[PDB]
Amino acid sequence: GSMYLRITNIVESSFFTKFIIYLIVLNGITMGLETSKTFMQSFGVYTTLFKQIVITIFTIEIILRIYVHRISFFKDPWSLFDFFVVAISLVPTSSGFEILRVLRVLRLFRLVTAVPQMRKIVSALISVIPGMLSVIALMTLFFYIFAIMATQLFGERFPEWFGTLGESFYTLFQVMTLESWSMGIVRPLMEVYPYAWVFFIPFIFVVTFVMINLVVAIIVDAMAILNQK
Amino acid sequence: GSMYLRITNIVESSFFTKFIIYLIVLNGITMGLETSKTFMQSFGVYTTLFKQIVITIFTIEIILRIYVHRISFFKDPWSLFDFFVVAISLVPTSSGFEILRVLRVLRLFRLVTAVPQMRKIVSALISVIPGMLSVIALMTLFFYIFAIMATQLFGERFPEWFGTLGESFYTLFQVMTLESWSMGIVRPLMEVYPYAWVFFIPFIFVVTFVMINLVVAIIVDAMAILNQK
Amino acid sequence: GSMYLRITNIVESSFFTKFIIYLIVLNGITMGLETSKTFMQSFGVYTTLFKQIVITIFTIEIILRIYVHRISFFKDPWSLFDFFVVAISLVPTSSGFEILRVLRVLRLFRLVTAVPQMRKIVSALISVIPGMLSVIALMTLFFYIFAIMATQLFGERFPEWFGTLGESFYTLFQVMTLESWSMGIVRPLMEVYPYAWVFFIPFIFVVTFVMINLVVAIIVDAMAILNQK
Amino acid sequence: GSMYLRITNIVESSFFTKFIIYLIVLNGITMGLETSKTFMQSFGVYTTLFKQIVITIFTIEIILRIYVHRISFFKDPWSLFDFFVVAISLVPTSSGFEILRVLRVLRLFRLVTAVPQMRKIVSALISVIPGMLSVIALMTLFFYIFAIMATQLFGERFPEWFGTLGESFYTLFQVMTLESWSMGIVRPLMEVYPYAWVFFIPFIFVVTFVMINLVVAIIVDAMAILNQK
Ligand SMILES: CCCCCCCCCCCCO[C@@H]1O[C@H](CO)[C@@H](O[C@H]2O[C@H](CO)[C@@H](O)[C@H](O)[C@H]2O)[C@H](O)[C@H]1O
Ligand SMILES: CCCCCCCCCCCCO[C@@H]1O[C@H](CO)[C@@H](O[C@H]2O[C@H](CO)[C@@H](O)[C@H](O)[C@H]2O)[C@H](O)[C@H]1O
Ligand SMILES: CCCCCCCCCCCCO[C@@H]1O[C@H](CO)[C@@H](O[C@H]2O[C@H](CO)[C@@H](O)[C@H](O)[C@H]2O)[C@H](O)[C@H]1O
Ligand SMILES: CCCCCCCCCCCCO[C@@H]1O[C@H](CO)[C@@H](O[C@H]2O[C@H](CO)[C@@H](O)[C@H](O)[C@H]2O)[C@H](O)[C@H]1O
Ligand SMILES: [Ca+2]
Repeated sequence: GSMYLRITNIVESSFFTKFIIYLIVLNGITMGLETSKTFMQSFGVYTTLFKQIVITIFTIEIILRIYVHRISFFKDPWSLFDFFVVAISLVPTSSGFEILRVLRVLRLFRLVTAVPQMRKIVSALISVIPGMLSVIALMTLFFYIFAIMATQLFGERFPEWFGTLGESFYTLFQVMTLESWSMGIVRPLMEVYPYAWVFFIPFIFVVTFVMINLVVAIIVDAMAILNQK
Repeated sequence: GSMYLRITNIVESSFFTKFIIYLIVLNGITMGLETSKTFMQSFGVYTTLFKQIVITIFTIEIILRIYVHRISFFKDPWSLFDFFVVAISLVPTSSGFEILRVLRVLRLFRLVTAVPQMRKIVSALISVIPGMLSVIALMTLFFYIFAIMATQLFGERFPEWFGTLGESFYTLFQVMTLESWSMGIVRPLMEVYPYAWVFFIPFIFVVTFVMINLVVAIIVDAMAILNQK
Repeated sequence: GSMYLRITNIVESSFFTKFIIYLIVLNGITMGLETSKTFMQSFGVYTTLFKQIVITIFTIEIILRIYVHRISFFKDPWSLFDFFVVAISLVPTSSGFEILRVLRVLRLFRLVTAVPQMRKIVSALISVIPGMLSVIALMTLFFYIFAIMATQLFGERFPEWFGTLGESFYTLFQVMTLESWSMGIVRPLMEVYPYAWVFFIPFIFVVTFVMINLVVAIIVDAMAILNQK
Repeated sequence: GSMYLRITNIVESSFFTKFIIYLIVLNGITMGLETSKTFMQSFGVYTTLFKQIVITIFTIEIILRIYVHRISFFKDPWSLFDFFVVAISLVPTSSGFEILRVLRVLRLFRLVTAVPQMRKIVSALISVIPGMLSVIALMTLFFYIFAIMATQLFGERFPEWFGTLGESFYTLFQVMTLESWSMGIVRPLMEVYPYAWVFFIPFIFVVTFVMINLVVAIIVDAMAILNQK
């Protein structure tokens, strides 16, 4: 169309995409100030008014660029994200949870979508994630199995830490991060169950070894790429 | 045999091995629910009945596939494991410790045996372990030597941490993981023995250095393999 | 000039640059003793007298070598540093903050400027920093976004940790370092907000993954250099 | 000599060196039991008698093999070690400190000297240490500079942590290991000095970055060796 091409050379234009990047950064400062109580008592109104100005601007633009690109728009990871955070954003406050108001703050991630240098590095990081899946598999299972013995051994006498399969899952996640694993968990346990270290000193070893391998794994696969290039 | 070949094309068949993978996952959910007290009051019976249905199914199948494969079955790492967790499983409750009931939960690791993609990655992880043996050697010795001085210096005045060669071994294992090493151990010690940091700041250095090397070691040996391939 | 060349073969001479390296090390021992209260009661005077002897010596030499090298001197990173720590040093005590007196202690970093082997390794370390910028970018943004939800969710009931966008930034920096993240932060939170782990167990994962990549990233880029050499 | 060659084919013989490896392991078990109080009340005598049997055996053998090898013996790292732990060992108890009795326990490291596979890996680990010297240099200096400001800023109001240049050095060593750096140090400080995070959040960054580089450094230098081989 003699206009469909005038609409595309608008949307696909630099100024338009660079414009909503200046409207991203102007909004991220606003979210920053809006947490201030002092700022909110004075400049609260402008702000909440400013916040409606943008959301129609984006719904304008999410409408424009979904028209420009029709059904291709919907098989794009970045675009779908922009659709699903604007959508999230459009449903208003005091309806349902208000946790959605705090989730609205995800729309800042658009700056990663809109900025190419940023979508590059995010594609790097995600490019890594298929290779580690089998380890994440094995690993999840391993946690599962130990959550179950740990509950079965300790949940009745240590209910804050092991009375639930999830309570155990969590504590175990923490012990893996080595976070007060001894003085705060294993050591308190050996006051009652004195051979508790048999369960944890092995558990630490396996998940640390598995981690070390997971990482050497990334570093070797990052290397097949260099020699191949 | 005109049947030994009908028994092999059963056992070695996809549906049969994929069948006991669906009987693995159905059992792992059951172990999950069985930790719940609510679930156990209602659906306890079905469950404990379900648990006997499987164990005869596996002892059926561990019998079948030990017949199909005779004495080869017994020099296979995965198969031996399946024999030794089913065996563990067959001895019943309220005999000996009941810690064996919690050890029964190891039979979930069959999912790593039955799933090829999973036995692949487990063979990777174990493939690594010969190379690090000399470091694990040196390392064990080093811990040993320090357990002995640490007991000899601190066990009489700090018996929860150093009165035993093992008590020391453990605390030292913990200090290596940097887990409250200072605010919870070395610092409390310098209230009595003020030059205790002479023992620990060196000890941290050596075991951290040895670890860093152990890891660079894995990463270099993972590299001889790439250029060789 | 028949003297400009006699001034250059002084400044650019070994003995002159090696001289102010012996005047660096003599001064760093002095700063060391000067923290002692005993030393300061006796040898305080000599010392504070000694400290004025050097600062005129350096302002002598910073004047000489800025003359020898005119405006080239001012586009050199090491030289500019030497200018800006001597300058810092020249403004005296009891004027403004006295935090500048503690900042005077930065002039020890001249030993890294004056010693080539040392400016080599510092140029290595800084040589690394362009490549990680996009990750430091993404990363800063990510922290920002979570500071804002974390304040919005927890600052009213946990003001020491989340009542400020910065208070949150800090706590979050700490949680990233895994430092009492559970027993000291997330666990205290679940006494009031029981699904707080939904915010933190994801947050730990993302920033740990991003870190692992940041590091594998350094190691791969250090490798393009070897094959290229 | 018609005997100097009979003395060398003794010392240099397998059985002789393998003999004192069985006398090493028999002694290391003895040190292990000797920490037990029960064992020492019964079998104490045998033991302390056993301990004199070996020390003359080694002084026999350290005499033999210093004769076999004359002055070459004294420029060998492993041999010198064996001389200097036996020497340490020969001076008896209740003279000077008794800390030397606990230092006698170092003679177990002979097992690393006597076992080739073990002296191999120890030579690997030490082979690494020249390359990191410039970083250990820079690093020591950096710690030094911060010890001095940290004392100058905090030692008067926090004397257990910063009243000494060494007290500071230690605390700083601990903060580097991230060990309760926040909840136990920086956080307690901001109750008095509220912009203390300006000193520590930078300090953590620099020493973590320097560490990451130190390690990528080992991994790259371990790689020049592979392509060169
Ligand atoms: C952008 C999308 C991101 C999707 C994220 C995908 C999840 C990836 C899982 C990686 C994170 C696992 O979570 C984290 O793993 C590290 C591995 O460094 C482990 O952490 C522990 O062991 C490793 C051993 O290698 C050490 O490096 C680390 O210092 C220690 O704390 C813990 O298990 C946990 O802190
Ligand atoms: C599937 C079978 C598995 C068999 C397991 C074989 C055991 C292998 C030993 C490796 C585990 C040693 O146990 C663990 O080692 C790590 C090394 O990362 C050390 O951990 C500490 O030092 C290292 C330095 O490299 C850091 O990476 C780590 O963050 C820190 O906590 C501790 O010593 C201990 O937490
Ligand atoms: C000389 C000038 C220096 C300029 C400094 C530039 C800043 C560079 C940023 C690197 C430092 C980031 O700060 C530090 O990052 C490490 C990454 O190891 C993270 O630390 C955590 O995760 C990583 C996972 O890789 C683990 O290695 C580490 O043991 C764990 O504590 C934390 O986020 C923080 O402790
Ligand atoms: C056999 C002789 C041995 C001689 C020993 C020579 C000393 C070598 C110095 C290396 C040890 C430095 O001491 C240790 O360094 C590690 C680096 O992993 C740092 O540790 C911290 O930062 C690093 C970042 O890389 C992380 O890997 C680590 O999990 C974290 O705790 C600390 O600074 C200290 O725990
Ligand atoms: Ca900790």
